[PDB]
Amino acid sequence: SNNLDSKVGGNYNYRYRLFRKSNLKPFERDISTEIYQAGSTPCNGVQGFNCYFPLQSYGFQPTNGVGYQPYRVVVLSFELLHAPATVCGPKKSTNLVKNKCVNFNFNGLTGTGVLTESNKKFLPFQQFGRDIADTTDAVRDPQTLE
Amino acid sequence: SNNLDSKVGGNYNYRYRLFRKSNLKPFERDISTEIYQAGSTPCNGVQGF
Amino acid sequence: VFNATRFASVYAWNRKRISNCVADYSVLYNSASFSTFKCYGVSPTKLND
Amino acid sequence: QCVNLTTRTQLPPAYTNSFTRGVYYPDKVFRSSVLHSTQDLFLPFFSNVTWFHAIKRFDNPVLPFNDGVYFASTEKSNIIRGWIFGTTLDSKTQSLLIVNNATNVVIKVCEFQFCNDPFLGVYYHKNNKSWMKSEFRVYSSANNCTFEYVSQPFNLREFVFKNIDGYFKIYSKHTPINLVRDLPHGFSALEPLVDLPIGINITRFQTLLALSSSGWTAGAAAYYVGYLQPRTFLLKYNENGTITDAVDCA
Ligand SMILES: *[C@@H]1O[C@H](CO)[C@@H](O[C@@H]2O[C@H](CO)[C@@H](O)[C@H](O)[C@H]2NC(C)=O)[C@H](O)[C@H]1NC(C)=O
Ligand SMILES: *[C@@H]1O[C@H](CO)[C@@H](O[C@@H]2O[C@H](CO)[C@@H](O)[C@H](O)[C@H]2NC(C)=O)[C@H](O)[C@H]1NC(C)=O
Ligand SMILES: *[C@@H]1O[C@H](CO)[C@@H](O[C@@H]2O[C@H](CO)[C@@H](O)[C@H](O)[C@H]2NC(C)=O)[C@H](O)[C@H]1NC(C)=O
Ligand SMILES: *[C@@H]1O[C@H](CO)[C@@H](O[C@@H]2O[C@H](CO)[C@@H](O)[C@H](O)[C@H]2NC(C)=O)[C@H](O)[C@H]1NC(C)=O
Ligand SMILES: *[C@@H]1O[C@H](CO)[C@@H](O[C@@H]2O[C@H](CO)[C@@H](O)[C@H](O)[C@H]2NC(C)=O)[C@H](O)[C@H]1NC(C)=O
Ligand SMILES: *[C@@H]1O[C@H](CO)[C@@H](O)[C@H](O)[C@H]1NC(C)=O
Ligand SMILES: *[C@@H]1O[C@H](CO)[C@@H](O)[C@H](O)[C@H]1NC(C)=O
Ligand SMILES: *[C@@H]1O[C@H](CO)[C@@H](O)[C@H](O)[C@H]1NC(C)=O
Repeated sequence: SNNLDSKVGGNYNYRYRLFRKSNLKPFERDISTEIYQAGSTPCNGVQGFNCYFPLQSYGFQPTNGVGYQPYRVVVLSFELLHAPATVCGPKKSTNLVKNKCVNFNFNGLTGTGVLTESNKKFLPFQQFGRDIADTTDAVRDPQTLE
Repeated sequence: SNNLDSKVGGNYNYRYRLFRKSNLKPFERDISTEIYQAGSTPCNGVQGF
Repeated sequence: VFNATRFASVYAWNRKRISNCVADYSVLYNSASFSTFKCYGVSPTKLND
Repeated sequence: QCVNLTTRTQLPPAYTNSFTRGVYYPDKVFRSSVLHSTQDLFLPFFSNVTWFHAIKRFDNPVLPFNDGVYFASTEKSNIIRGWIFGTTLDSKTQSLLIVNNATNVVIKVCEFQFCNDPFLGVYYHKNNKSWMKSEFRVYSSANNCTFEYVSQPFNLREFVFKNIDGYFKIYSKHTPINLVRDLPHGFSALEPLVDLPIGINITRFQTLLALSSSGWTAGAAAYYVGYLQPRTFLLKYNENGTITDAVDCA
């Protein structure tokens, strides 16, 4: 992202954590600006010997080398499969042929048949018809509702 | 077979197949080495991104 | 998420939550705008599945 | 904000006879002029539904939530306005908030720190001769959110709630009887309106009612709670494929 995130004098708005009392844990977030103790000495006040401010700013410049240039990160993270499923992959659809024999699928109602324009009316919440034998005999199109 | 085959720096002399268009058929052998295309692109010649 | 105005600083990193929607990446992995996309336990192909 | 209006000492529980209710379309399947039988979680016919009031009175207990709930109110001034469903009710876990606010219906799931006595409050006709909302007195905090929906903004009211397999299915019917008092027997069914895949456990629920921090009038209303049970119902569909009559087999 050198063409975005670099600034000719250095984009010091962007920052990291240069110092810490121990190496941090997976997905931890730390906002501390309290002065670090690099020796055995108790650092007190705004500066001192072995006192360091734990943050630092990047010198991101459009003239930096391919490496010292800035690079955006999005981690698409998700924990998985210990609840119901509230985000899923795309489910592409194709055009709706009629008066031909087909392997149909509607919302995951996979089946085989000839499809024809029903004169049955459904109340709005219903997706499929069954019959007297409690076998399926009809379905609503989830796109162009008929 | 470690005391027969395994060098200090390791036997790389044994290999397995990590990429393939399709799962192979029973008792089929594959001598292919043509570059697998994970990307949507074609990828002619020995190598590519 | 990607084409957002400005990004967050890594001392302070943004966490954005997502729900109730469908994740088409067809305008995402098939775009050469990213110099690095790696998944660490699924195929980027299989994600739409 | 969050306030204790703890004045009403608990009294003894009231009851009535749920003659022919809690029939709902069990699944989204069209069927017609056909008598389909099914075991599902249904309100047992003629059962002792537990009965509650606001008047003087403002009854709002943390009831059990076990094997699904039928809920209804007979109403004026839209007094019953949401329900707190959950399993600690104090942000030690998630819980589900359902609400009907004067701008919109909203449904949300977060680690809510609820009030000891959670409610919503509105000034009564005062000074400007308009009514208006002001006291949202249900929770103090919300930290870890999972689900958050808000509707596009803006009697007898019947509802069924099932938290089965981490899907919260809501069925309902708004049927405006002008009959002035009895719980009117005669037949109809609930359609499903919404399903939320929340995955949380629920063990208890409480209803929300519309009320300087203390001393007030509770607008008069009556509401009823009956838990569903596994039974087997024979369901008569008519030509249109509405559920037009039923038999509770037991
Ligand atoms: C997604 O679904 C809706 C149907 O619910 C499609 O909108 C319909 O488009 C047709 C054809 O132009 C109109 O006759 C309907 O009146 C539209 N319905 C609504 C709700 O306005 C929408 O176009 C679909 N998208 C795709 C890509 O198929
Ligand atoms: C509302 O009243 C309840 C009691 O009626 C208060 O709960 C008490 O909280 C104190 C600490 O403030 C505890 O020591 C008591 O054991 C609790 N008693 C009971 C019966 O709950 C509660 O704090 C009050 N809430 C507010 C906001 O004042
Ligand atoms: C009803 O609840 C909703 C959700 O909290 C409130 O909507 C928010 O209102 C403010 C001011 O209009 C907006 O900035 C927010 O963006 C709204 N949130 C959402 C998710 O749209 C609404 O104001 C509440 N109304 C009443 C009277 O309580
Ligand atoms: C919301 O969830 C986060 C993450 O599970 C909780 O943060 C944890 O807090 C506990 C207790 O302080 C710590 O032991 C963990 O190290 C924290 N985990 C992380 C990754 O931050 C947070 O406490 C939860 N909040 C509520 C109200 O439940
Ligand atoms: C099934 O529902 C339809 C729709 O309400 C009913 O048909 C209507 O009946 C009236 C009175 O004869 C007619 O004026 C309307 O034009 C009809 N509408 C349609 C779409 O046909 C029908 O009578 C109902 N049947 C049953 C047994 O419930
Ligand atoms: C209903 O409650 C009454 C008490 O008022 C009791 O005598 C009766 O047996 C109960 N019936 C049922 C079906 O629970
Ligand atoms: C009604 O009174 C409140 C304060 O009591 C005031 O804030 C509000 O603006 C008034 N409404 C109108 C329409 O004047
Ligand atoms: C709910 O309780 C059951 C049984 O203890 C448990 O298996 C499940 O993981 C719990 N889920 C949540 C979200 O608490």
